[PDB]
Amino acid sequence: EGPGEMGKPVVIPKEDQEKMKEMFKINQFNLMASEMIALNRSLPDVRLEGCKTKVYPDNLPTTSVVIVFHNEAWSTLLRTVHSVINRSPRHMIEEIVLVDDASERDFLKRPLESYVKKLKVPVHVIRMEQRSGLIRARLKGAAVSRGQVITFLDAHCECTAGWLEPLLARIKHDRRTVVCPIIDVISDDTFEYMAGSDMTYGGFNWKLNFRWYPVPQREMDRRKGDRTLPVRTPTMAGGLFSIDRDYFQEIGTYDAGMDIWGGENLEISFRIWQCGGTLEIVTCSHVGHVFRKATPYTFPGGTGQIINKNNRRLAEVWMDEFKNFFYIISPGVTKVDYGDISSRLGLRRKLQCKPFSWYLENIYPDSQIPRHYFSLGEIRNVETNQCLDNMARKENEKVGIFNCHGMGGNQVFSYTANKEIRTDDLCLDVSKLNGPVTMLKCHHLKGNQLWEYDPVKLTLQHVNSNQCLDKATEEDSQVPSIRDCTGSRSQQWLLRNVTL
Amino acid sequence: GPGEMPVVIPKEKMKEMFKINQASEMIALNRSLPDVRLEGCKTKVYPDNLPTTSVVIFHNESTLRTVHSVINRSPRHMIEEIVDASERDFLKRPSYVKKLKVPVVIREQRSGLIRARLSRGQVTFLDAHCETAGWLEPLLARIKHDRRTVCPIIDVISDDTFEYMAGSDMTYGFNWKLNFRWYPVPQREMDRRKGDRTLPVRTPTMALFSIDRDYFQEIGTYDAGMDIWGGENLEISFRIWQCGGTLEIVTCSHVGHVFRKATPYQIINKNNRRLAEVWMDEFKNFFYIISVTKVDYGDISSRLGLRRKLQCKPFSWYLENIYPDSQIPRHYFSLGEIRNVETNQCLDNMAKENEKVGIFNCHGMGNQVFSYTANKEIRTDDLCLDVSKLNPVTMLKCHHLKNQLWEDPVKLTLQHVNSNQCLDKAQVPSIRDCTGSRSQQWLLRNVTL
Amino acid sequence: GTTPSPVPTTSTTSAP
Amino acid sequence: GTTPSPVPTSTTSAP
Amino acid sequence: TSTTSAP
Ligand SMILES: *[C@@H]1O[C@H](CO)[C@@H](O[C@@H]2O[C@H](CO)[C@@H](O[C@@H]3O[C@H](CO[C@H]4O[C@H](CO)[C@@H](O)[C@H](O)[C@@H]4O)[C@@H](O)[C@H](O[C@H]4O[C@H](CO)[C@@H](O)[C@H](O)[C@@H]4O)[C@@H]3O)[C@H](O)[C@H]2NC(C)=O)[C@H](O)[C@H]1NC(C)=O
Ligand SMILES: *[C@@H]1O[C@H](CO)[C@@H](O[C@@H]2O[C@H](CO)[C@@H](O)[C@H](O)[C@H]2NC(C)=O)[C@H](O)[C@H]1NC(C)=O
Ligand SMILES: O=c1ccn([C@@H]2O[C@H](COP(=O)(O)OP(=O)(O)O)[C@@H](O)[C@H]2O)c(=O)[nH]1
Ligand SMILES: O=c1ccn([C@@H]2O[C@H](COP(=O)(O)OP(=O)(O)O)[C@@H](O)[C@H]2O)c(=O)[nH]1
Ligand SMILES: *[C@@H]1O[C@H](CO)[C@@H](O)[C@H](O)[C@H]1NC(C)=O
Ligand SMILES: *[C@H]1O[C@H](CO)[C@H](O)[C@H](O)[C@H]1NC(C)=O
Ligand SMILES: *[C@H]1O[C@H](CO)[C@H](O)[C@H](O)[C@H]1NC(C)=O
Ligand SMILES: *[C@H]1O[C@H](CO)[C@H](O)[C@H](O)[C@H]1NC(C)=O
Ligand SMILES: [Mn+2]
Ligand SMILES: [Mn+2]
Repeated sequence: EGPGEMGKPVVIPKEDQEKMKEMFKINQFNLMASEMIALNRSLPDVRLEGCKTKVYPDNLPTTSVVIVFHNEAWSTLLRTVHSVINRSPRHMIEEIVLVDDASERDFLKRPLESYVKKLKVPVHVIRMEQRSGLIRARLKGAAVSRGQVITFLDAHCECTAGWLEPLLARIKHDRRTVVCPIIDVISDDTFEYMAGSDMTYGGFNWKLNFRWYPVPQREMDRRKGDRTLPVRTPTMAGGLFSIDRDYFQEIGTYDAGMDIWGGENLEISFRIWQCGGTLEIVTCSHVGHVFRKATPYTFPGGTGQIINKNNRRLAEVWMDEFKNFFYIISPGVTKVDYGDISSRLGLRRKLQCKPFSWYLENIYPDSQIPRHYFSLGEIRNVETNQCLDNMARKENEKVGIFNCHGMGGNQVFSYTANKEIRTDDLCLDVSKLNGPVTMLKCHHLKGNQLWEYDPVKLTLQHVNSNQCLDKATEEDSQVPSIRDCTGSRSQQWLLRNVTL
Repeated sequence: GPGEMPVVIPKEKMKEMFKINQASEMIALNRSLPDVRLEGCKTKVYPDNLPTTSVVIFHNESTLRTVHSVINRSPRHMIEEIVDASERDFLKRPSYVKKLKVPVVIREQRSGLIRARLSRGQVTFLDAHCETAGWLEPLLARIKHDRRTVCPIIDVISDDTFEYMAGSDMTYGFNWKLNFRWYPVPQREMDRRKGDRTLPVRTPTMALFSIDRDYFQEIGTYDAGMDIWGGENLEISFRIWQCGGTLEIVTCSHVGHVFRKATPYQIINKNNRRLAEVWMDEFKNFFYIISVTKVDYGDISSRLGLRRKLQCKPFSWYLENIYPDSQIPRHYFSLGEIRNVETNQCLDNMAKENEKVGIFNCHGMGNQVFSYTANKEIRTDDLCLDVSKLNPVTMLKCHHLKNQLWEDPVKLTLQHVNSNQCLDKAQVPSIRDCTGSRSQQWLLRNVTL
Repeated sequence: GTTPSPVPTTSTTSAP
Repeated sequence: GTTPSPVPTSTTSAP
Repeated sequence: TSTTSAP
């Protein structure tokens, strides 16, 4: 009956709705509800039947949990620390390190210390006096920690039954394995607990956004169908993961030359894979996280700050030629000073890390960036001199045809080796004779996403419909058509490579 | 004929005239000089339509004489034109260049050589105090033969009497401390040329030279993040060799330069650190060991990135193929101090030719650094320990041809083979018939990063 | 931006 | 400092 | 999305 016990949603009665919304602005989640929920509330056991029978070796390495926070709410922070204390075998926890990144909250100062000193696990509170990024706060917290494994968690998380033993067992099996739990969803509206799927892992798109993506078939075949064995994830979300401390040091920790705007998750994923380690989602380990739609904090220095510094650093250090897929869709990013990456290039040199192509081929063959392609650039009609343009539209919407601006971005397409017409993680799709040319999630299963570009006839033939791409019609003038092939110059297209 | 073709002491003030620029009172700007190219270069006729050169020249210099050195000795059809803050009476508007038949002024902010060097001719850098027949055609012909070819023979112009003395075509290197130094051209370079001295020498390092402008740009010019304290010569030599180009001392080209002993105008090892970290690979340590690993050398990201773009080879390829006679050994069995087991003291060179090596308390702090090389030498910088008589241990320029040969990791004895005597305790070690004592035992341990 | 939630998506088709 | 001058130690070729 | 500007 207690609010939220067992992951139950907390619905606020309408009498209070208004006040709730105001309280909602502080953390960009329902604070009114979180404060009704017990700091030790019960949650469901969400592990796959088959993880519950697993017996893990003894002498597993103790872990230090590093939780960094900036203006976290009292209830969420304390629920996180209680969730790790109460749901972790006591002998497997060295300590909890709470890193206060220059928080401006009364309860996060002396009250936090008074409360935490009364816990049965040693919980330390380290203070960044200057607003520092998550990178810097985590480096501080790890430098202070003593446990052989370092577990990073956000300050609005809730561990579940049996979350820790799988991670520590995987690390003891191989110290060069970096492990992430399955990140369950804790509703920012009701704080309802919802389990995440073991069939979803981490990748990225041409924009260098971290993205959730379906676990592909090869990964089920490798495990011969056993979902309880860890998944090799191309990328990590970044909020939650564990790593042996000495190996964390050996791979170069985080890029200390990065600013506060994020990106380290992709950088460290690329670094771990290319430099000889393994990154895994441990499917028997679950930990919930309050995903939010926007951040509740600003970053120091106002707005309009130069962003994509860290994306440039990671791309220039690790991504090789493929960095272009980012640069070409981001007009102007090539003039942002990304500082000094010398130590990072030298680290790549020391460890003889493999090329990004090896990563795309072996770790992420289902990548959104194509490892091989026939063209990257604009798709121009011979007759009307216009270019296809995704118009920033989302899945299931029509691709447009407009005047070529030559600035790249939303008029960039790639005729890939899989013979897709792709723009980031969308592919041109036709599912009806004369139908509209829509943009759907690329599925790597050809079919209606299969096109033939004749390099001499310059025709773009949709294979399953057997119709050619053609200029817009009078009734739908801002959209290309697909029509029985005619040999016209309106059905010819230039798919050239744009360079620097 | 003042100085035409030596200046005698003007005895019964010269001391004053010389140190200002670190004499030359009657020397003509149109002075005669000997033709110093080897007979056999004069028979060579070099192709036509040779690319025109822009000659880049000045700091508180009479020398002007350098401009005439190019003008009077340049085929007019091979010069396109002649191109720092000088705060002196004559170093202003004083008009003369507008009266020369060749087109010849930039200057503001005191800037280094890199910044000053950073034209219309398709190809030449020259100092402001240089001065020979047929000097340009060889350079331009080798350039035309390969635009990725980067030096004249630099003759010595006396800083005391200004007498002209030709330099040998058989000298073309660098030592620990990353100093450029002159060293004899080795046998491999003559065997490649089958004895023909008139073909250019492939020089491991540079100090004046000519280069095609487009290839100059293709390699990234000079390191713009460097300060004014020099070093760019080794950097650009390493870059040219490792990154697929060719650097040469062209023996049919002679040009004089007044080498000096000191300049009229702290640790300034920034540029050295940049160069070593970008091009020298593992080998950077040989510099670090004798000099401090905390000099802030700025940002080298662009330089590593250029090394990535131009697909340059490693410094090991350079040491093995371009400079196998390097002072830095490509392989060595020991690098560190040479400590005696009995007295616990260390060899110390105390900083030159023909001198005795000393031994003092080991401080572990430079002058006590030695290397037992793969060539079985005991070398310190550009010197090797040498003994020339049964029973003194002197320091002689390393010659890379075995009495500098020494030999035992289990007995720890250093046996000079040609003498058949071991090094032993004494302010100088001794050489004595080997006895097996702990006074004849030595620890040759590796100093660690 | 903020880490995306692993939201359920529309079903993909396996054949045309 | 100033570039070293190209002037010659007498070097010996064999002992 | 990237910089539009134009029609
Ligand atoms: C738009 O821009 C893109 C990107 O630059 C261009 O695509 C590249 O085109 C080149 C030239 O064809 C490609 O290089 C070729 O790759 C072929 C296939 O690679 C095999 O080998 C690699 C080894 O790592 C495998 O990973 C891969 O899976 C393949 O197995 C080779 O067949 C080519 O070699 C051919 O020539 C050599 C001699 O030169 C022969 O010895 C070979 O036997 C063979 O005949 C060549 O190496 C490059 O891979 C492409 N990049 C991609 C696909 O990402 C587009 O061409 C360009 N579009 C236009 C219109 O210009
Ligand atoms: C979380 O912790 C609180 C505090 O210990 C637990 O509260 C207990 O609830 C039971 C059931 O009413 C009482 O009998 C105990 O006396 C309570 N303890 C205290 C100290 O008040 C709560 O049950 C815990 N939640 C769980 C286990 O789900
Ligand atoms: O300047 C900052 C911004 C964020 N954080 C912390 O870093 C974690 C990740 O931030 P956030 O939860 O806002 O991002 P999201 O998980 O939504 O992607 C959180 O524990 C934040 O409190 C920090 O320490 N310093
Ligand atoms: O601040 C400076 C220092 C040096 N130089 C130039 O650097 C060249 C080389 O200096 P120097 O002749 O003393 O070296 P050397 O040939 O004697 O070894 C000279 O032409 C100077 O004009 C310059 O232009 N600005
Ligand atoms: C000293 O270090 C060099 C460089 O690796 C090595 O080749 C040599 O064997 C070492 N000498 C020892 C260990 O005596
Ligand atoms: C399946 O149908 C959808 C439309 O509903 C898409 O066209 C998709 O591309 C199809 N899948 C294949 C493999 O053709
Ligand atoms: C050649 O002579 C000098 C001494 O005069 C050197 O000691 C050198 O070691 C001698 N031996 C050689 C070159 O093999
Ligand atoms: C800007 O966004 C619009 C969508 O409204 C168009 O896609 C346009 O092509 C974009 N211009 C770019 C990316 O340069
Ligand atoms: Mn978070
Ligand atoms: Mn000079």
